[PDB]
Amino acid sequence: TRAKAKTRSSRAGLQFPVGRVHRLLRKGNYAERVGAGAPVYLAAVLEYLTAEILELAGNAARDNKKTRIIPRHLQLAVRNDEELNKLLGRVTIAQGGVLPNIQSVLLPKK
Amino acid sequence: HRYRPGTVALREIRRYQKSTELLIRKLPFQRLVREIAQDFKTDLRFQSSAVMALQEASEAYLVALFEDTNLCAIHAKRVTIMPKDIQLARRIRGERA
Amino acid sequence: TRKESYAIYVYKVLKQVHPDTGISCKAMSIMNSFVNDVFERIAGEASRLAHYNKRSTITSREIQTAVRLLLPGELAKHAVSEGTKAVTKYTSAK
Amino acid sequence: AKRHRKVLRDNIQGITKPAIRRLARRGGVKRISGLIYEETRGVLKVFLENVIRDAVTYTEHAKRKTVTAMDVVYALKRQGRTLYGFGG
Amino acid sequence: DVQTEYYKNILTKNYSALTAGAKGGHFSLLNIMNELKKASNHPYLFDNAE
DNA sequence: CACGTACGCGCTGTCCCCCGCGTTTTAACCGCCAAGGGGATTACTCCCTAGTCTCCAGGCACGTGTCAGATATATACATCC
Repeated sequence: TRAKAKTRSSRAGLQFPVGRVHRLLRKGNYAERVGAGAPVYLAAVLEYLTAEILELAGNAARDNKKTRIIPRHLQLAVRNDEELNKLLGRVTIAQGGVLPNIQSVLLPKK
Repeated sequence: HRYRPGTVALREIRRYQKSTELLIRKLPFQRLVREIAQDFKTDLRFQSSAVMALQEASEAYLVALFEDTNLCAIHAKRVTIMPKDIQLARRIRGERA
Repeated sequence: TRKESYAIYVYKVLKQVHPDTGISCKAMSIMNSFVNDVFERIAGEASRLAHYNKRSTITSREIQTAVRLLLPGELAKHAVSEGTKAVTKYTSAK
Repeated sequence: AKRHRKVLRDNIQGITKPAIRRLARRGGVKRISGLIYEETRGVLKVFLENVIRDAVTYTEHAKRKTVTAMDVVYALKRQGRTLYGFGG
Repeated sequence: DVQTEYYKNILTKNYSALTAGAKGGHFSLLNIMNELKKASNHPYLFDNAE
């Protein structure tokens, strides 16, 4: 009566793999015991962070008339959001560039 | 028709902050990486992605250093960056400390 | 060689938040590195939390405190909410 | 009117002007402008609320109401401001 | 009645109800017996109670 | 490499605000209750839950054929000189 092998990610209503997070926690040399709800909770947290950055990157691609997310859109999405900017302030994104910012002293006269 | 000194620099500032290409040529950077690597040991092979990752690391580090240097120069009531601005920024970051 | 990554899961998350927007390979590698980095940070913080409290197990409380410590501000409290509801559904089910 | 509240709110002014002057004398500062002290109080408040928030999170992981010194040590350690003399 | 409801709020700790209409809401329930003695003396000893 | 001009730097004035000093206040500090709760250990008991093992099945990865939308021509009707 092995009913259809119901996965843990579908039980938790997540898209990120719960069992794979459990395997990486068990083999990652963190503790010799791992609870049942910890991979569910960690997969949900990783899914939420991925969804937030992907939504802002899709918005950044939409404002640049693009239908395909490039690293520049990810860099703009990370740096223009201040909570993500202080989450990944010590993080380099390759082929991302910088925010367009000119100091007001360097602006000309009028 | 000659241009005022400063509007061309502002045009390059607005241009190079938009595009994300590497501003250093590939072959001099590969030669510099190999020359720097060969004193630690001889006979070092390099993957292309390793030199590329070193290149974007150098890009990000030096661009952030020139932002801090420009802030130091603006704080000193100047628009021209100087080596004293560079050594001031590195110290407050802790590199010269 | 079967090389492990988080490709299809990030792709289906992208299709959830933007059903008509694609993604490139370099952006996918950046997203994979981000997920691995955040997983490593939260797991290391939870391992340290278990070590300081003389606990040999890692439960949802250690991961919750790791999210509250590492993720800054309001991002933490929504992430804590999203995870907490999921554990509730999984208990209802397993 | 003898009415006043029990809880005091101006304790950020409890970090007095000569205390900040002594701090700058230890820092090697010769001359101090008059607007320094409010900025120093704000910076101290921001740093203290960051460290205390992390220490309170470390305390309530342990299901405790008392903030021990080891929680403060761990809170300083996570931000890269590790402190010696209290870890043991 | 105010003393009775303050005694009931302290003895059966009711931080949300003890806050109520206070804008700050900074109530300390450490030293429970001291707060019970204050409630037995006068409700105006507590903040935002008059 | 040549030109040219903008800005870094030196000098001078000026005024203003910070420093030094004297005097007065005031709260930090040390030493005291007064009882009560929080928390660190030591020892003990119990039970739930996560590791371990075996077996199996479908999710993921790869490869491939097709398929509907986007792009580029082939030919026919309307029209200017």
